[PDB]
Amino acid sequence: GKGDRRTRRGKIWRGTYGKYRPR
Amino acid sequence: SLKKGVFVDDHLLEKVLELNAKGEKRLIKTWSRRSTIVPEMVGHTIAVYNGKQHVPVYITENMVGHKLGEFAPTRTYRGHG
Amino acid sequence: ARKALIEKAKRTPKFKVRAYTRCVRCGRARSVYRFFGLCRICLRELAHKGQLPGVRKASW
Amino acid sequence: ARIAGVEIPRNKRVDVALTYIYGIGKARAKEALEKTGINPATRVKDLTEAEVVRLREYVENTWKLEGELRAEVAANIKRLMDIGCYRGLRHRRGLPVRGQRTRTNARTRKGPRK
Amino acid sequence: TMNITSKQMEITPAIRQHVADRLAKLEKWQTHLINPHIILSKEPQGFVADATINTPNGVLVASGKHEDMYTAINELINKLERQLNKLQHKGEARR
Amino acid sequence: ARRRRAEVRQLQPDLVYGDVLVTAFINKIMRDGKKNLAARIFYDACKIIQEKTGQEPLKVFKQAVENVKPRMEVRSRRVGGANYQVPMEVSPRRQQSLALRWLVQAANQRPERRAAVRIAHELMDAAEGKGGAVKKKEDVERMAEANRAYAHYRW
Amino acid sequence: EQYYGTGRRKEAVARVFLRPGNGKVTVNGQDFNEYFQGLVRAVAALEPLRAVDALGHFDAYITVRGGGKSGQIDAIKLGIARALVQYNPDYRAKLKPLGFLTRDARVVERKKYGKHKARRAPQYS
Amino acid sequence: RIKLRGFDHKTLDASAQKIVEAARRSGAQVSGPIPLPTRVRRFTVIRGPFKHKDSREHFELRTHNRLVDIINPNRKTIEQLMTLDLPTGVEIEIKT
RNA sequence: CCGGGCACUCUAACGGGACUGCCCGCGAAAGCGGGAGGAAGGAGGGGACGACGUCUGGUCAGCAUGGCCCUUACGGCCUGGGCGACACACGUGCUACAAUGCCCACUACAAAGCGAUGCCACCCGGCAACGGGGAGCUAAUCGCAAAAAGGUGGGCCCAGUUCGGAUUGGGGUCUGCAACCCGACCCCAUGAAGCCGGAAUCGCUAGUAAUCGCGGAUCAGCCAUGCCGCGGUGAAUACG
Ligand SMILES: [Mg+2]
Ligand SMILES: [Mg+2]
Ligand SMILES: [Mg+2]
Ligand SMILES: [Mg+2]
Ligand SMILES: [Mg+2]
Ligand SMILES: [Mg+2]
Ligand SMILES: [Mg+2]
Ligand SMILES: [Mg+2]
Ligand SMILES: [Mg+2]
Ligand SMILES: [Mg+2]
Ligand SMILES: [Mg+2]
Ligand SMILES: [Mg+2]
Ligand SMILES: [Mg+2]
Ligand SMILES: [Mg+2]
Ligand SMILES: [Mg+2]
Ligand SMILES: [Mg+2]
Ligand SMILES: [Mg+2]
Ligand SMILES: [Mg+2]
Ligand SMILES: [Mg+2]
Ligand SMILES: [Mg+2]
Ligand SMILES: [Mg+2]
Ligand SMILES: [Mg+2]
Ligand SMILES: [Mg+2]
Ligand SMILES: [Mg+2]
Ligand SMILES: [Mg+2]
Ligand SMILES: [Mg+2]
Ligand SMILES: [Mg+2]
Ligand SMILES: [Mg+2]
Ligand SMILES: [Mg+2]
Ligand SMILES: [Zn+2]
Repeated sequence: GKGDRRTRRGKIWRGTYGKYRPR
Repeated sequence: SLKKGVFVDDHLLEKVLELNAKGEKRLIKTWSRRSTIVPEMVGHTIAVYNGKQHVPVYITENMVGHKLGEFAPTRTYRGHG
Repeated sequence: ARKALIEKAKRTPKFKVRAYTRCVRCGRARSVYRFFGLCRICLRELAHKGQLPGVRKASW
Repeated sequence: ARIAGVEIPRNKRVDVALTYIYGIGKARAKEALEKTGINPATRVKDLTEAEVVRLREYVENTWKLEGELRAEVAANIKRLMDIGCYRGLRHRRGLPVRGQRTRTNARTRKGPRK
Repeated sequence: TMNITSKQMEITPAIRQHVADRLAKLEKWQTHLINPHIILSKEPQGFVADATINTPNGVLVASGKHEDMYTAINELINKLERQLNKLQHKGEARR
Repeated sequence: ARRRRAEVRQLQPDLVYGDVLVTAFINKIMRDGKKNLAARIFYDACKIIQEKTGQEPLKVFKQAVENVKPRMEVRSRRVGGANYQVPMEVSPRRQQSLALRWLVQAANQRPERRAAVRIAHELMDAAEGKGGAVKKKEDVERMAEANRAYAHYRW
Repeated sequence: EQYYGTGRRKEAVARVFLRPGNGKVTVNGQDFNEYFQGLVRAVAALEPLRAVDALGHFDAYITVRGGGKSGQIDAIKLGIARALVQYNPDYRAKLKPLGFLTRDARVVERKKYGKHKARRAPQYS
Repeated sequence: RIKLRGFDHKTLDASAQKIVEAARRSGAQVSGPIPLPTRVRRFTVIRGPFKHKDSREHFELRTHNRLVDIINPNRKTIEQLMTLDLPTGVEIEIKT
C-alpha cells in the first residue's frame, strides 16, 4: 500500500496531498 | 513539465527566423540541447552538440514539442559482449 | 582546479542557481554549514578549540 | 461477450467489474455509475439489461478503449520509435525510459536474467 | 558468483580468468564456495592478493604477498587450501 | 546467560479474567505491538467459546493449555561422532511457553477466515484432545520415549 | 471537598481529582467510557480505586495531556492512587505493596549514531 | 517587559537578577524572572576527515530566553536601569 | 474567552535524595543472599568519556607539510557532455506477497524541532498538484500541524484479488536562465514480479526487538527508501 500513490497511506508515506489524501 | 512560457534560447531562435526570411539555408551549428523544436524550424538541418560532436538532425513536423538534444544522443552504446 | 575554485564562489555569476556554499577556512564545498560558514571538519576543530561562541559537546 | 470492449465480468460488484476493462479504472468506473445512476454496489448478476444496455452505451461511446487505446497507444511508441527520439530509441532497445538506473535492477523492462 | 577487484591497477580479462582458474583448486574439496572475493593490489615491495570466502563449515581469509603477481596469487591459494582442509577435517578428533 | 540466572518476568493479570495465563496468551497472539488487536481476538474467541459449546471460556482455555504442555522432550547432544536426540523433561516454565506457542501457531494454520474463530476452534478441540497443537505435543513426546535409552547422557 | 495526586508514565501527565460521589469519571471533558473506547488496558488505571475497597466513593475530574492513550492511563493510575493515599494515608498499606504508587521510570531510549533504532545495528559481512 | 537572551545561562540568570531586583528598589512591582523554553541548535558531525560515517560527536548551541516584567515603571527606574552591570554578552529587551 | 488566581500542568535555573547507610543470614575481611522503608536500591536506565599500544590501518582530495613532477600548461575561464552508461556479479535498504489484512468515511492521544526577499492562518479557482488573494509571528504568546498505528461502522470474501504498485501511454503543476540526456509532485489509463524465499546469513535481553508516524541538517528544486534525532503502541525468551 505504502508504495501506492493512489491511496491515503500511499500519500502519507510519500508526504503529499491530492484527491486520495486531501487537505 | 515547463508550464507557461515556451523555451527556446533566443540565440538559435534568432538564427531560424532570419534564415527563413531570406532564402532559407541549412547548417546551423548550436550547443543548446535545451531548445524546443519550434514549428518555424520545421525542416532544416541543425548541428546539435552531444559533447564530442555536432550531430545533424533533419527537422520534420513529426517532432515539435521535443528538445533538440533528444535527437543527438549522448552515449555510444552498441552492446555488451 | 582548486584555489581558483574558492575564488569562483566569491563573486556571484550569471545566474543565482549557481550559488553554492563553500567554506571560509578550507575551500570545502561538501558539508558546509550555513549558520557557521563552516565545513563539518573546520566546525569541529573550532568548537573543540573553544572559539565557537556558546558551542558545547552535546551529551543527552 | 458482455459489454464495453467485450470483456465479461459477472458475479462481483459493478464499480469493480468495470475495472476489468482496459481503459476503465476505479476512477473512470465510479464516473459512469453516476452518469447512468446505476448503483455501484449492485452486482452485475442483477443488472436489468435495461441498466446494462445503458451502462454499455455510455462507456462504449464516451472513451477509448479495449483494443483501441492499445492500438492508439502503441501507435505513439511506433511514432516515438520512429521520430528521433531517444526515449524513442529506448523502446527500440527494450530498455527503461523514465531515467532509472540501468546498472542494477531494471528487470521489469529487461525480463529475468542471464 | 566469483568477483575480483583490481585495486589501483589496470587488470585484464585474461588474468581475471587465470585467478578464476587458480581458485578452482579449492573445488577439490567438494564443498560450497560462497561469493568468493579476491583483491589484487600493487605495493612497493610487490603485489598483494587477498581473498575472503565463506563455506558451509566456516569462512576462509588470507593474504598472499610477493614480487611476481602470479607467485603472490599462488601463495594466496596455498594459504587458502590449508584453511579449507582444516575446516573440513577439524572435528574428526571424535575418538 | 553466562553470568547469573536470567529473571522470569511476572506479568500484569488481565482486565477480564484477572489471570496471568490469558495475557501471556494475548501476548503470543500479538503482532507488531498492537495489543488492543491481540485482546479482541482472544475475547471474541471467548464469545465463540460460549456461543458454540456453552461453557466457561476460561475453563476451556485453561484446559486446552494443560492438554498441550509437553511432559518430556528431546534436546540433542553431540557425543563422539553422532548427534543423539536426548530425552529430558520440560520445566513448567517451558511447558507454558510451548503450550501457548503451538496453540497459536496451529491456530493460525486453521482454514477459518477470521483469526478469532481460528483461536476459538483450536482451543475447543485441544480441550477435547484434537488438533495441530495437541499433535505437536504427542509428537514431541513419542520422539522422547523412543529415545528412552539416551536418558543416561542427560544433564 | 477534594483529593489530589499527580500521575505520569512516559511523557504523559495526569491530574486527578478524587471529589466524592457516584463514581462517574471525567477525562478531558467526557466520561472514561467515551475517551477510552475500545482499548482494554482502559479497565483500567481505575484499578487503584478497587484497590482500597471503595469503588463508588468518589467521582473523578481528570485532565490528561502528553503521550498517548495507554501512557495516559498509567498516569491516571498513580493519579487515583496518589490522590486516594492522600485522602487517608493509612492507605499506603495495601496500595504500595500492590505496586500502585511508584511511577515506572521506563521510557524511550535515545537513538544512537551508527545504530538504527537505538539498539538494532545494521547488517554486515 | 524586558526579554533576556544569550548562551551561558549562568551569565544570563546573574543579569536577570541584576535587572529585575534592581528595579525592585527604584520601582515596583517587579514580576520575577520567567524562564522561557530554551532553543536548542544541534549539530551532528562525522568525527573524522574521511569515511567512517558511524563515528560522530554531537554539538549543541543553547540559547535560552527569560522574560521579566516591572509592574509600575517608576521613571528613574528608566535611569538606574539606563545603565547596569552587563556582563560580556547577553541580549537585553525592553518594551511596554 | 474576560475578570481573577500560581494551586495545578509546565517551563528552566539552583538544591535534596542512594550510602550496602538499616534488619536478618554468611564471612577472616572485602562482599554475596534475603527484608524494610523509598519515586528510585545494589553501577536506578541512557549518554559523554575509550589506557601503553596494534593493524607499515585510513586520509597528500577537507587543511596543513617535506620531497618529486608540470609552467600559452598537469595552470585559468566557458558552452556542452559525462559522474545516472548496462550482458552481468555482490553489499546496504524500501515496498510487498495479504483477512492479526486492504479500502472508504467520521473521531481521538505525542515529542522534539524549524521558520523575514521564511513559516503561511483563513477565503477563493482547481478532481488535484498547484495558483490567486490575504492575517498573524523577530515567535511557550502566530505557523509548519495532519501525527500514524489506534477508536467507530461500512465495503471487500481468498481471488494473483478492492492483495502488490513495477512498467508504460497521455494530460498538468512547481523550482530553476534551463528539467533532451537527468528533478520532484499531481491526475487519467496501464496494473509487472511477487503465494513468504537454496546453500548461506544479520539484529535485538525491555520500554528492547517488532510495528507507527513526526522533525532536522544539507537544501532553488531533488532523485531521502539515506543519515541524525523524536515520541506513539509494545512483546518473546535466557536450562545452560
Ligand atoms: Mg492497491
Ligand atoms: Mg505496513
Ligand atoms: Mg545548488
Ligand atoms: Mg478514461
Ligand atoms: Mg528516475
Ligand atoms: Mg521509538
Ligand atoms: Mg543519543
Ligand atoms: Mg550506515
Ligand atoms: Mg561496515
Ligand atoms: Mg511555585
Ligand atoms: Mg570514565
Ligand atoms: Mg599502507
Ligand atoms: Mg594536501
Ligand atoms: Mg564546466
Ligand atoms: Mg556518484
Ligand atoms: Mg542478487
Ligand atoms: Mg533503500
Ligand atoms: Mg505569538
Ligand atoms: Mg495481474
Ligand atoms: Mg489489484
Ligand atoms: Mg509512475
Ligand atoms: Mg509521459
Ligand atoms: Mg506470475
Ligand atoms: Mg492467496
Ligand atoms: Mg522469511
Ligand atoms: Mg511479513
Ligand atoms: Mg546488553
Ligand atoms: Mg529539503
Ligand atoms: Mg524524513
Ligand atoms: Zn571549511
